[PDB]
Amino acid sequence: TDIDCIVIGAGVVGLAIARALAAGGHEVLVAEAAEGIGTGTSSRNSEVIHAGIYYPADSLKARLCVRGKHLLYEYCAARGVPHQRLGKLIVATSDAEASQLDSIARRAGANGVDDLQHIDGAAARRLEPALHCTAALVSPSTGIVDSHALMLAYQGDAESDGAQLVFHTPLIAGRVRPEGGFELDFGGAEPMTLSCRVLINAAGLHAPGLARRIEGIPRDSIPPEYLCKGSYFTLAGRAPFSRLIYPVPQHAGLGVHLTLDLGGQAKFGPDTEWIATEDYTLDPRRADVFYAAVRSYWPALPDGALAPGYTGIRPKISGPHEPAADFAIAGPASHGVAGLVNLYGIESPGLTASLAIAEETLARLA
Amino acid sequence: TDIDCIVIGAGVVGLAIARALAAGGHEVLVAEAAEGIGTGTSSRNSEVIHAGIYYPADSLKARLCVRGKHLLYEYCAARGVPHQRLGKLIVATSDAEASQLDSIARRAGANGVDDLQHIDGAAARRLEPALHCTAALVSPSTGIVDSHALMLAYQGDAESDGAQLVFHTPLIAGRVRPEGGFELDFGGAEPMTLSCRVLINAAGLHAPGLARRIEGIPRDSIPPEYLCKGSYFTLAGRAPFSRLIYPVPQHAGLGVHLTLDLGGQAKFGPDTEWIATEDYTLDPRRADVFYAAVRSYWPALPDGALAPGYTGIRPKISGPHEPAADFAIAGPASHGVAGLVNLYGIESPGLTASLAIAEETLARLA
Ligand SMILES: Cc1cc2nc3c(=O)[nH]c(=O)nc-3n(C[C@H](O)[C@H](O)[C@H](O)COP(=O)(O)OP(=O)(O)OC[C@H]3O[C@@H](n4cnc5c(N)ncnc54)[C@H](O)[C@@H]3O)c2cc1C
Ligand SMILES: Cc1cc2nc3c(=O)[nH]c(=O)nc-3n(C[C@H](O)[C@H](O)[C@H](O)COP(=O)(O)OP(=O)(O)OC[C@H]3O[C@@H](n4cnc5c(N)ncnc54)[C@H](O)[C@@H]3O)c2cc1C
Repeated sequence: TDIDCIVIGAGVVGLAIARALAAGGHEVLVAEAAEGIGTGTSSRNSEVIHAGIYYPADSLKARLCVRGKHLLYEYCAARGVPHQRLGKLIVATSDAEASQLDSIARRAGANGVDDLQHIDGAAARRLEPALHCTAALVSPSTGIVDSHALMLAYQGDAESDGAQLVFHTPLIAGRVRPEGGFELDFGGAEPMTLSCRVLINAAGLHAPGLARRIEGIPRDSIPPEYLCKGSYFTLAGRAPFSRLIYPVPQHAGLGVHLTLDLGGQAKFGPDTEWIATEDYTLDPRRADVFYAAVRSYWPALPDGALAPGYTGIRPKISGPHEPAADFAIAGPASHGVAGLVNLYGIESPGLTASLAIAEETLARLA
Repeated sequence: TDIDCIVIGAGVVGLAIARALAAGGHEVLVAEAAEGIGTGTSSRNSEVIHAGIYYPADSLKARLCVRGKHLLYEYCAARGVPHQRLGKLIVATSDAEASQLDSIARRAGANGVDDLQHIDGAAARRLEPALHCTAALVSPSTGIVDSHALMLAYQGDAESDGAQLVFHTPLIAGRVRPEGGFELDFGGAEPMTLSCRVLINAAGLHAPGLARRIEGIPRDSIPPEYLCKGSYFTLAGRAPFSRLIYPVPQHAGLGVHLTLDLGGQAKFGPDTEWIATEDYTLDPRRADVFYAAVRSYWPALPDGALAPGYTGIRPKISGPHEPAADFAIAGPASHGVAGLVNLYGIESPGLTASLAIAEETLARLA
């Protein structure tokens, strides 16, 4: 018999969607190619709860980041998911950069982020004794979250509403059925075929390629699949700052974020590296260029202190010389396929936006 | 513009093409994402020089395997590339399988493979004392090759004719210029954009995805990109057979090949496992089902003797329930794009066919 809804991918976004579908009374099967939940791009990010500052007005990134932030802070408090509203400084390290702050704060305001504080460098140093900057914007609503815990929590909720998750179960090929619904061929060690009424393609890095593997999805609707890797490095011995530090959006060349984990340890990154294949191997040498970038706002960074961290890969749907694409949530109104939502290019701030992306997917599926 | 011919991929097929274009007088640049040559599917295969036996009549696999074999044996002998014409038995392990051998031999003959010997089980045992079968076909032209040495030889040839190879240089995005030629965005330590007159996409597992990242290549022309992994297990010590041993194609369930390397060690596999992502991790549990399959023809396979080997992934352009697609060699006559050849689905016997694939690529380019 048909399963009602199949969600492909058990990342944070796939799980938020499964959770929403199951809460709506639908039978849900989540198929994940990996051996567990949240091993993918949901385990290789900064884990920052973003405020919604610099996304373009009315973009999905802007709307879903701000809505998602509110839903997520409430969810974390309600469910006891570890998180901290520790705040962030966007720091200007030259007079030219300091001049950029006013417009950045106005963009945030227009997105519904109305708590930014514009302060001078001396004020910023009062807040953060180790910090060297010309001026800053304080973003008090920016936080951090344990994304693994968040994933498990979404999973728990969905299961409580009858969802079933099946691991090491890769979707290989599918077809839109003439009569409606989908027929799906799964691979791995135990290949099998299942059919369903609703299909959610939340496959992340692989969503566009996977859509191309489903007969009946228009090929002109599917974006190209690019990969933009990011590497993080860690700092042993407890952090020099109590808030996240971000250079200005338009900072020239490499902008190194200083972020914090829940245990209080600082990490640096991610950088940007366009690559041809899905390769998570950490190149420790990529830290070399971090030093001068970080020392612009934290000159006390010691030599050799940037220890190997980890990598992630962003799902890109536009190329290295194009302006960044918005999130793509493609439902029947754009591709013409009843019962299908493809999600493409859910890079940052996808974790922050996750519960809002779930809302929007259901809205579009309708 | 910058560059006459650019070849994407330094696997055995990309190198054969680069060698042919350079020999034809073209300035050639080969761009490879990895650090050296042949680190892709060209490093994870059986290394068998196939005879041309079972491929569909008039297919590219049939024609290029047979032509390729003759060119390859000549090349190896002329240049000193290590190889062995060891021969192969196709073995029937039941009365029903034995009844299939005549039609297999007829197919081979139609493909231009005229040297198969149809013999009984006793005769087969005289050749291979450890074999248990009802009947067999001997394929004396089947062999094995040192594929790394082969690729180094191809590279040397191309370089002798002016070719340049650049590594850690992934092609990220590109576009077809309306006036002809291509503009290509490369990553790596120093990202750069280059233009060229001729573009050969020999990107293997990623060829279809890469084609989709080149604006101007008709999207309907580009097949889906599937991945079909295969696992191998090795046998420590003395090999039981002096020829390769293949069960008949229509063998029920898993057919396990027994092949030999140039050092005389036996290995078993590969199996078939359709997967979602490029993961080469060997799962030792996959050997469990090999035992019964191998024992159909080598019942003396000892308990526990299947040691972890390695895996490879086949580039597929048709799905698990479709007939195996032919090699894809997609020039201007098919997609309309001047100076472009895309190679897709170059799985086995692509190593054997490599020099013939290069011939066909140049023919189709022109
Ligand atoms: C370096 C980096 C830093 C980031 N930092 C932040 C941040 O600080 N704050 C923030 O809000 N966001 C951040 N993000 C974004 C956030 O990490 C992602 O938006 C989020 O994890 C995406 O989750 P997802 O479910 O869409 O994708 P994924 O976690 O990638 O899940 C997709 C799943 O699909 C599975 N899959 C793929 N193909 C198949 C198939 N054929 N069959 C079955 N399963 C399949 C995969 O195994 C995977 O588990 C960052 C992203 C990156 C890359
Ligand atoms: C398990 C297995 C066993 C096999 N056994 C046999 C056999 O016994 N006999 C036989 O004849 N054939 C066999 N084959 C087939 C043979 O291995 C292949 O046909 C051959 O290796 C393919 O070579 P290639 O150059 O097309 O691909 P590859 O070797 O995969 O080369 C593609 C190259 O492109 C590069 N690349 C990808 N994307 C980019 C990018 N965007 N930019 C720059 N570079 C990029 C990759 O890094 C890679 O090096 C086997 C195949 C498999 C999977």
